Amino acid sequence: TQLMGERIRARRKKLKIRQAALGKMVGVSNVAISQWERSETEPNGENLLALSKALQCSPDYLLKGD
Amino acid sequence: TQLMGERIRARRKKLKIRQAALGKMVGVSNVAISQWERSETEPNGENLLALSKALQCSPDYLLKGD
DNA sequence: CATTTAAGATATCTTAAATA
DNA sequence: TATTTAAGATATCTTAAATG
Repeated sequence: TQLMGERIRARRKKLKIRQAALGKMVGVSNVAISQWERSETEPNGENLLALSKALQCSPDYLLKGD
Repeated sequence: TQLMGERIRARRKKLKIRQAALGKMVGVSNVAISQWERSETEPNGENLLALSKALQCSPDYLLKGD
């Protein structure tokens, strides 16, 4: 029952960086990162790809795990 | 420069399928496909990944090309 | 100080009508 | 009849305020 938001936060925690720092890498605000982690919203196409690169994983892993 | 929508339409033409057929494959309406092709909107995260699979290419190719 | 909540503008969809 | 346009619901973002 793992949500994409939980995978996003776990990968950020692995990097040990703040939401604002991850936001800067992706091109969005720290608030957008927070909304994605809490599963309030999901990243759009371009942001999902940028986020996957910053977190060093595939977009599929974030979307549905593995 | 070439827009993502143009790469989407060209790729669809290659597979020889109608917009409605691609929509069924991705899980959206034929109108959504029309909007992406004309650059009226861009696919969201889940939809871009499903679209890349239906068109047999990477999300990166659709987004930025070569 | 990092994050979440609040308020608000634009983006992304759906269905019905219009167009080629 | 394939695709585009129009209207409208709601998702995805923004910056400021509040909370931990």
